Amino acid sequence: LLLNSGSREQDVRKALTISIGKGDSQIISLLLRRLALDVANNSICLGGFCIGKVEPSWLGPLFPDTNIASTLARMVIRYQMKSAEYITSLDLSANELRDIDALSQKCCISVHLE
Amino acid sequence: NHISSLSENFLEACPKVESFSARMNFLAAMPFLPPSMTILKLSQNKFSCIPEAILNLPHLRSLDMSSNDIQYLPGPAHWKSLNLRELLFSHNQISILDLSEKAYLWSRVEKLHLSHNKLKEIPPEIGCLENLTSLDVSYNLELRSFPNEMGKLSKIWDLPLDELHLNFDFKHIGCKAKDIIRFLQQRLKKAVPYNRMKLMIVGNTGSGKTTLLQQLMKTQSATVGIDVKDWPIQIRRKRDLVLNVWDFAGREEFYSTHPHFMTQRALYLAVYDLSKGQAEVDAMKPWLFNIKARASSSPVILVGTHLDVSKACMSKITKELLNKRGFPAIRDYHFVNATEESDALAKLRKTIINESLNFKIRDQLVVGQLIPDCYVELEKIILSERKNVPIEFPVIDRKRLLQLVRENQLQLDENELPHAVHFLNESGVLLHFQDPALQLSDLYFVEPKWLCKIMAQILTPKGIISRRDPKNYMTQYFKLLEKFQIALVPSSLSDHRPVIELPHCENSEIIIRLYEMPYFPMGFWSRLINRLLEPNRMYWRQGIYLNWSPEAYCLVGSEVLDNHPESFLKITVPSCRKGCILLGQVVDHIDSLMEEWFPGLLEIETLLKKWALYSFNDGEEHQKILLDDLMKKAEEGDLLVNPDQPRLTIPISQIAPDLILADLPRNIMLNNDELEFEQAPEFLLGDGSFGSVYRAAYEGEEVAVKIFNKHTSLRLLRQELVVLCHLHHPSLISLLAAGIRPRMLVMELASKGSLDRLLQQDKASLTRTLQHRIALHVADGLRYLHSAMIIYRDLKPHNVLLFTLYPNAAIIAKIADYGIAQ
Amino acid sequence: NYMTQYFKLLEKFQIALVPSSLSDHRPVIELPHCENSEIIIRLYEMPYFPMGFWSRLINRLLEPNRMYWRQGIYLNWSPEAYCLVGSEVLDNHPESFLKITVPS
Ligand SMILES: Nc1ncnc2c1ncn2[C@@H]1O[C@H](COP(=O)(O)OP(=O)(O)NP(=O)(O)O)[C@@H](O)[C@H]1O
Ligand SMILES: Nc1nc2c(ncn2[C@@H]2O[C@H](COP(=O)(O)OP(=O)(O)O)[C@@H](O)[C@H]2O)c(=O)[nH]1
Repeated sequence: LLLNSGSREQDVRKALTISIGKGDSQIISLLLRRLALDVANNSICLGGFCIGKVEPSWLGPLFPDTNIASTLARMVIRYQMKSAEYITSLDLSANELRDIDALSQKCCISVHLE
Repeated sequence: NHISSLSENFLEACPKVESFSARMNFLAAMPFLPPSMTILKLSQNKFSCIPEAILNLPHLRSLDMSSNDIQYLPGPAHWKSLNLRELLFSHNQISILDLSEKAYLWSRVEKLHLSHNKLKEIPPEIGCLENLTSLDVSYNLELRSFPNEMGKLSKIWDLPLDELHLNFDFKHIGCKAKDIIRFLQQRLKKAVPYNRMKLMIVGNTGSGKTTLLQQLMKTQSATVGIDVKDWPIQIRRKRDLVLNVWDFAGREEFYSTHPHFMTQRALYLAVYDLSKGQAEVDAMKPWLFNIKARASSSPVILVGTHLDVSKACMSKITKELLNKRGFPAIRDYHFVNATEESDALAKLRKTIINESLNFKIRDQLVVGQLIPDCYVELEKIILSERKNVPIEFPVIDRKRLLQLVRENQLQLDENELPHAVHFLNESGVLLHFQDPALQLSDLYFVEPKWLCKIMAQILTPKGIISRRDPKNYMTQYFKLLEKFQIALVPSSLSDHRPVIELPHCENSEIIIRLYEMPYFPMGFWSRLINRLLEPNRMYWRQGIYLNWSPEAYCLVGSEVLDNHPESFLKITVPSCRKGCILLGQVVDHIDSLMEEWFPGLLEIETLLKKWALYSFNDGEEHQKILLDDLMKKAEEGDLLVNPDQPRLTIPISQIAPDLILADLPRNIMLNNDELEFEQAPEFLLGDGSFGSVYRAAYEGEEVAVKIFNKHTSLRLLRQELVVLCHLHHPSLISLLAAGIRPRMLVMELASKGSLDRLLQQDKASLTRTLQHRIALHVADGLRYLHSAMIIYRDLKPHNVLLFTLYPNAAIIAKIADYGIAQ
Repeated sequence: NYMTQYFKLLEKFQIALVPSSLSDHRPVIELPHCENSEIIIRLYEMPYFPMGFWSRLINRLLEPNRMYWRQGIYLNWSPEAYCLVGSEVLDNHPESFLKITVPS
């Protein structure tokens, strides 16, 4: 929800380093989707972000594989008015890796890796 | 690679190679290249001669054998190839450019580089190579010639002329370099000789300056202006010679405009006024020093103009002190009565003529130079237009000049005409200033004596005056007077300095610098004050004192020293950061003034000692020790300056904050500590080779350092830095560090390289939104530069430096703002 | 060894630097403020200057790069703060003047 809204790229990058400190796959997958996925040309551009290693559970969701708040918003603005296709690019370059062997095992990624 | 010799069958079964490049390898001979080559790059190899195997490839297209020990070049009738397009032979021991056998075989040749070689003379068969684009014969220093046949190489757009003797030396340089081919072509058309030079009579305050001129041409008020005349000399050696005489004004009131009329191609006379013997010779020394500072290569023939009185051995001081001490080349001297003719006056005529015929700067004999006949026809036209235009307004409109040249059938188009009128202003026929800051692009003063009598007429608190009295061209008067350093007038302005006090006197917070010279040049102080108004400036004749605060001010005085005949120039500034900024701006202004107006000073004793002062004890400094600026600059490796013992020291930024790069805003300090960088390995040099661009890790981040070679100047570097210091746009390559030891530059590193390589190699990445983001970022940079009131003048995919390929990024494209630096 | 009595008397006699024989030519001064609204001017028109006027004035006015001359001071702290106790003369006016310029 916060990333679909306007978030600065420096903020998302710093928070990516934070969330890679306490490594949790789903959140850093969402951050990488906001940062380094270019769906228009089947492009992952995971470049200058200096991440230590890479887990296949991270970039896993990058591969293609309730109207509650809206009705609340519509009611309250009414009251406000009344009161008024594979992806073939994978680029992992400037991230200072030390062993790419984590991607080597048969994870949930290899069909995309082929 | 450290290969010595290739195998004889090394490319035996590879019959499709094209670009076999073996650069900086210890190679000696080419063993049987295949016949399918196009380009070879065999430069920096231990070659002794062009090997015969390369002379038989029937499809060779380029050849790089620069920096090789080769002597003889085979002529164009041995190459056996009909598509040669780029022969590069820089830095070789080649002597002859023999193009005489069959020169038409090289008609398709585009580039040709014979720089840095022992070439003797360019052969005149060069004119058939109709497709030359960049002929490089620079850095030879033994050529001193150009055949008139090379005016046919119209496709040439650039022609390097660095460090080589010249013949025309017409002050037009190869910055255009196609006009040079136009002049060579027009000289190939007609090639008429030329016989005209200037004779500037120089003296002071009443001497044989006009009467001597009245007797010399075999023909009384004091001079006002410079009183341009001329007289021909029919030399019987049948040489029709005319030379115009410029008897300069004598009184010191006109001494702030004579540098506008002292050129290097003239013969000067210096007049004694020998009535007051042995002192007027001593009084003549500022004139000789000014001649030396203005025209370093022009001879001066002295004349004593009172043989009616005696003090007879006044030539003793001339033979002792006036020979060679920083004074110009005194070729002769005489003594005359200068009222009626004599054997002395007759031999004065003969020596003046004989010294005129043998001027020969750089052994070129300027008295008999060669020009196209279009120049002489324009000269006759303009000299007839002087009588055709009345004395009320001899200024000539540019369109009127075009109508005059269209009134006749001269081959002068609008292209060569600026150099035409520049050369005619050089020989003193019509004065015209092509400076676009002046409104003289349509003002061409025929009969320049009118201009000199008018513009000097005005000189006939204490010194200021506003507009107070010309047919509605008064703003031309005012703009010319500003151009002539007349406007308030800097001359006749309150010679008495005031008794100024300063808020800072503790002799540690005051930076002082001296600029010791023997005399002040003629129009020095007017040019300095005019170029220094860029702040209650309470100035006088020889000072400024513009003041912003006790914390920020300046004082460009003129101190005089006890028991010192040499003059001085004392720059006082406080020692805060703003003081260093002001000092740097002032020093750069002064150096630019001397380089642009008096080159005779800054040439080899060097005639101008830039000093520096420093105190050891703060307060009661006891005559701050003078230190020359040159070896203080040479003490750059030691950033502190100390006495004979290290019990004290002073940082160089304390007493010379221009050498140490601190006068500019301190964000671009070099800071050599965290610079993980090695200029040696070419791994990092892969970030660019045409400029010395490398890759380095600095302050933890990755940078793209640029090492400056010896083609730059420190003052020019500082000029480049100050404009590059404060741009700071997100589509601009920002700077991170700059300084000395070595002269380097730390700019940001573009990851994906330039744009041209991307569209050349990886054209699948441009995807209709990356294209648009690149275009938008470049347009943002251009709009910022235009809002920076500067031009770029070279925009190309060679300069669009990319940072990422993600389309929805913050920054993608950045431009190289070093193009504004050159 | 009574030289400090000499100097103290000379200061008392308005001799001390000497205010007399001090650079009668005024310099060509410019001012940073000239828009004729931010400048307060006042005149002190008198028929002649009294004998020891300017020495007594300059001595009692040093209480700031004071670039003075015989008939002025111009002590300056800033474009925002300065003073100029000149002596202006007027066209077609025999009476002398004393022109105090200060920013507003
Ligand atoms: N800061 C930089 N980051 C990345 N690449 C750079 C940088 N500066 C230069 N380059 C590259 O290196 C090349 C050579 O640099 P440069 O000094 O500009 O030579 P040039 O552009 O060909 N013109 P010149 O300086 O006269 O040789 C450029 O064309 C770029 O491709
Ligand atoms: N009687 C005499 N007069 C001389 C001699 N040499 C110069 N003069 C005088 O010098 C004057 C010319 O001054 P000049 O230098 O030409 O004027 P300026 O160039 O404007 O300074 C004339 O009045 C001459 O009488 C000389 O040998 N004898």
